[PDB]
Amino acid sequence: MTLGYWNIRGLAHSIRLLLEYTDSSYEEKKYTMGDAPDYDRSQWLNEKFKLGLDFPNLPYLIDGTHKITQSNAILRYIARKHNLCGESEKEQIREDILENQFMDSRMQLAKLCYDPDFEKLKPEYLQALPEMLKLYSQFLGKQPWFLGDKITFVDFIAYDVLERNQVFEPSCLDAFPNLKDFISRFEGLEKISAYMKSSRFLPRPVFTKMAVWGNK
Amino acid sequence: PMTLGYWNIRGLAHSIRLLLEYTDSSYEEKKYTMGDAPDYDRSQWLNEKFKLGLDFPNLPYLIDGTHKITQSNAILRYIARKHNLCGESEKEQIREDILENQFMDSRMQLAKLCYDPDFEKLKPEYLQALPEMLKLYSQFLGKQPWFLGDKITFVDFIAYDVLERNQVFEPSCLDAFPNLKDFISRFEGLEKISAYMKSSRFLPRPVFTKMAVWGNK
Ligand SMILES: CC/C(=C/SC[C@H](NC(=O)CC[C@H](N)C(=O)O)C(=O)NCC(=O)O)C(=O)c1ccc(OCC(=O)NCCCCNC(=O)COc2ccc(C(=O)/C(=C/SC[C@H](NC(=O)CC[C@H](N)C(=O)O)C(=O)NCC(=O)O)CC)c(Cl)c2Cl)c(Cl)c1Cl
Repeated sequence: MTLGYWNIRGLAHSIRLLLEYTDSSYEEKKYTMGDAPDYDRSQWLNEKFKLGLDFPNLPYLIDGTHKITQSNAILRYIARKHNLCGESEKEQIREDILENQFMDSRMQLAKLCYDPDFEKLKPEYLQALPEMLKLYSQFLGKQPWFLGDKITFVDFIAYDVLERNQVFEPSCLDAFPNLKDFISRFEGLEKISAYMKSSRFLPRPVFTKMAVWGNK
Repeated sequence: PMTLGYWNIRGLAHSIRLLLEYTDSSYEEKKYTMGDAPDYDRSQWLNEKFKLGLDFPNLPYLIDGTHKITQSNAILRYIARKHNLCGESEKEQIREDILENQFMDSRMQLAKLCYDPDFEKLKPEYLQALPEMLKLYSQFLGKQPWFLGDKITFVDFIAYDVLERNQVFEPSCLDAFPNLKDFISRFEGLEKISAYMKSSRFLPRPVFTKMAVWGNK
């Protein structure tokens, strides 16, 4: 099993954490991006079209005969294999909603951090952020996990998005104990804890070299 | 009984509307009208956004009895699971997932272009990049009638919208790809689709919101 991605956190964080939790056997291919102004992508470009991928992209997962692209598709593949999915209709709906909701959240932060105008844009982001966090908080309520009593793939997505907001602005979650408690819970999982004490753990840089925030 | 909420445009509800039609679903639409520039008034929505019991209030939304769903893809999946319009084998599920997200990327690229003040300048570039993404969809589809194989599924609804709106942007974009052109025809030719397309309820334009540079009307 091989995981391909840039040498940064980005869209692979959740996948890495999931492979770890699932005691999956895998190897990473980690491409290096260059700096400004050329942002050299040589190693990736020389192999992008040589992997058998239907829609070449980063991240990618090669598992035996299956070749997958699209972060969410990759997460879902792993998830289905390890019974880490919503089961009831209601759980599936929630799963679907959150998967997409969290992608919107991811992207709002990414759009900010890659905008030349970052500093003029930040306070807006930060003023808006509590509103979204609040919805997440209220959704989660007193459940340990997003779907209920059981951990599922979306919690991996949730962790990444929420935690990185905490890294962006360390106080952002202060108004939401259940979200702080969620992060702790995630981090406290045996496997997660042990990963986190390994050299493979890759929490930063959050974004690519092209970012204005998180490029380092 | 079921209620579909969205702005009074094509946008992200096109695929949903077409799926509800195909499935002979009983539904009503709640159509919100955005105001024109420069204010782009959102009050019609905003006045009820937080009164619908939605966990994460947004457009589009689907109210189905006691299920309250937001997120376009979630809505599609919900409908699809009800009507056997999903991938079944593991391999089918993988492909469904990939395409769902791939077409979202495609959708977003076109929207980014279409809402950029630099549209004019940026268009040729989009047009130059387009056959490469379109080729990948053509390759993927191959000789299959539908994206997952011999059975129509939700992703074909997404595919239709994305591909067809590219054809609206640039009518010749699909020329090099017989299979894609045939896919379009086939989708359009589905009984319930064909009929809907002839109705006064069909809403193919405007493509985007009032704030768009292109497709605003
Ligand atoms: C780490 C940084 C990262 C780079 S990773 C490296 C890169 N890979 C890569 O990009 C892979 C991405 C892929 N998708 C994946 O794997 O996941 C790489 O190097 N690759 C190698 C090569 O060689 O290529 C990074 O920066 C990054 C980059 C890209 C992306 O994602 C790309 C993308 O396009 N993703 C799809 C969109 C996902 C997220 N969606 C959104 O954020 C919001 O979506 C939309 C918003 C508006 C909009 C419209 O204009 C329509 C308006 S509708 C009315 C509106 N409702 C909504 O907005 C609802 C949206 C919701 N999601 C839904 O679907 O329902 C409204 O009025 N609402 C009401 C209200 O009150 O709010 C127009 C009609 C549209 Cl169309 C959309 Cl889609 C990512 Cl993620 C990252 Cl991180």
